[PDB]
Amino acid sequence: KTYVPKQVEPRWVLIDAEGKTLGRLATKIATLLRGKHRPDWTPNVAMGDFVVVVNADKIRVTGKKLEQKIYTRYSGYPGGLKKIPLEKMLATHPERVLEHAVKGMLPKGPLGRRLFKRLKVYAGPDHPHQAQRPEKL
Amino acid sequence: PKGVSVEVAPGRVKVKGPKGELEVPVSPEMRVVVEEGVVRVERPSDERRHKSLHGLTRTLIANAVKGVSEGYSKELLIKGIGYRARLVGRALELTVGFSHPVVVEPPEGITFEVPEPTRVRVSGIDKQKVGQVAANIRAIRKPSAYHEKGIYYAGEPVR
Amino acid sequence: MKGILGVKVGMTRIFRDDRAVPVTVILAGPCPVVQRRTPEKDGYTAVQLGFLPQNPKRVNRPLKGHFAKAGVEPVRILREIRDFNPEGDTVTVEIFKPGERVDVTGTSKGRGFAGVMKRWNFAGGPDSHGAHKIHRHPGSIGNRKTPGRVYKGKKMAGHYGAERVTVMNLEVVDVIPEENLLLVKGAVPGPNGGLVIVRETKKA
RNA sequence: CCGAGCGCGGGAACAACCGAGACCGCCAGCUAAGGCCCCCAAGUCUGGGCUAAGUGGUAAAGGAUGUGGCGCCGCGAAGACA
RNA sequence: GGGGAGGUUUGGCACCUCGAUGUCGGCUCGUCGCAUCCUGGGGCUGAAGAAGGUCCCAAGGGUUGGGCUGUUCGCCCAUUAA
RNA sequence: CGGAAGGGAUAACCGCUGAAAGCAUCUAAGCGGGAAGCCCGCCCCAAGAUGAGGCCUCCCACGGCGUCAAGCCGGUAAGGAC
Repeated sequence: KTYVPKQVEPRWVLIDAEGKTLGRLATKIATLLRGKHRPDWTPNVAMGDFVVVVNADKIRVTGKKLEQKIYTRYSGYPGGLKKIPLEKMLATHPERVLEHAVKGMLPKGPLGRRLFKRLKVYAGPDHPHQAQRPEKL
Repeated sequence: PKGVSVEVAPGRVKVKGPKGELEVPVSPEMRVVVEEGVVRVERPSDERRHKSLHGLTRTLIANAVKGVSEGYSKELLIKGIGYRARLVGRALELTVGFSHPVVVEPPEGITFEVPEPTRVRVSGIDKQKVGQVAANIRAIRKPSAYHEKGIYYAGEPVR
Repeated sequence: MKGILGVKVGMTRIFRDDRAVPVTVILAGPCPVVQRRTPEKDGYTAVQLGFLPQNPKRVNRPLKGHFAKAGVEPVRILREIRDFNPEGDTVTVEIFKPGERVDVTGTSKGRGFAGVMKRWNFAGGPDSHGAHKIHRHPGSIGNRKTPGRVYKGKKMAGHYGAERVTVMNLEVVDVIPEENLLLVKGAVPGPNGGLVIVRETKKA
């Protein structure tokens, strides 16, 4: 009768971004967002490393994405489709581009939203020097 | 490159000369061989895109140097009836047709003199600024596509 | 970004030289800079004006520490003009020379739960030849199957009035230091005895 | 073949397309189509080329010094193209 | 003479709906599309100027009151940036 | 009273320097100009912005069961309500 783990302590991870390709950094960020890397694995309890990212405003992205990539957000009212590319994203709140990338690669449902309060992206670098910070590569 | 001072950098090349010194950021993937009194550029292949980057920075630099050798001077002719130029200090005011006489702002690194109210020189260390500033002056009043009035170069009119 | 609070005492009209200037009257009885906002420790800049004196009876609230902190007689109301830092004292009407143009906010007359014809100057129907159950009706609201919903914010019957509103570029006509009154151009929201903020205008 | 297999796998979802004929059990393993970065199981696997458009991520006649690749002809060190 | 695109027109097929999916036109309320009527920005012109022609960009906004007609349409009348 | 002004990024388009290609080219490196449109700007909504924020000021221990655990009971402070 398979092992079914108990209580765990989270392992916040210090991750750069400077130079790191978007999705590539997106994936790993998410695979870690759960515990697919920890064979103490469990697909419902939620125990992913609290991913922390600094200098997110510094993410290289392929081809012509910057001028080309188009994030679509729709309200409720007509023409409420606000169209917003990367160019505008980076220059404003840049940390958000690498957000929707990862949130949009996480399990879609309840614990998924759990696996989002785990995500700690910033621009600086610098972040809550708090207590944990294991720098990963 | 007599009396010059060509130099090396991670991603650009400085040009020391009598006139001055201008930043000229060139292609990263090339050699900037600086001999004793001559300057060359080599390309790391023979691709379609390497041929372009080679000859590009092979002239751009020949210009970065030629910018502080004897300096540029971009002429501009003025033709018309009321049309006449006037240097108001270091800036150039002129009356061309519009209700008010527009005044031209001095751009950094470019001082423009005048032979006639009809002739208009434009010095400039950079050859990029020299042509940019000088075209903007043609902009204000573009050539009479039916007569012969407005701004011109030494490049034939329109008739 | 100048800014001063007041009320709407009432409105009539004057005569400039020989032409008639329909004016409304605002009241900037000396206003106490109650607290300010330095980005240093606030996140921005703004000076909160207090207004209308008050017996320390309803002031029993912990606001008294707040006034006593700012050495301010205990008022009855206070709001924030944006980025308006004067000097260590208090702002009169001396702020607005006659002629200067002012932006004037204020809360509108509450017109209850009003009808479409009223809210959105709708058309409704014909007082005449048929139906006689729609004469102040909205009409149709949507389409057949597609979409099958109604547009978020389709002008319909609701509340009309009691909302924040501003009216702008107004010629301050006269200013009465002698007794703290403000002449404008007349059309200013809210009823009499109504609270209203006034600030330098958006023209350039 | 569905119909009578709207039972299962893939195809996002979809009776009839690819896979495979569900007697019941199992927290055993091989496989099929299909896939192997993440939502999602399993290669960000090896090696060589192509594409720069997001092509991929679905259209035609028709158009062009787009890119790479392979051939034929005229001209040229008695000096050509520009 | 050829190639399309759209899915507003007249049809074609008879797939859902005949133990009911109320058809024309108007009023009200609109919303969306651009293939743009106007206003803004351009190329050309057989563009002196003024004016206009055609192509391009561009939905943000605007797109009139009547005569007739069940009319949609259109004709006319007085305008209009339209 | 408002539709703005103005700042920025642009559409078509006009351009500087400039190879590939001894010329030339608005371009492939780099740069500048360019719409009532896009983004701010304006007004209003707005921390159920479950990511629930921030700022100033006021009140402030156990008073009893629960040893360990969060809890539970009557009285209270700011104050709120009726």
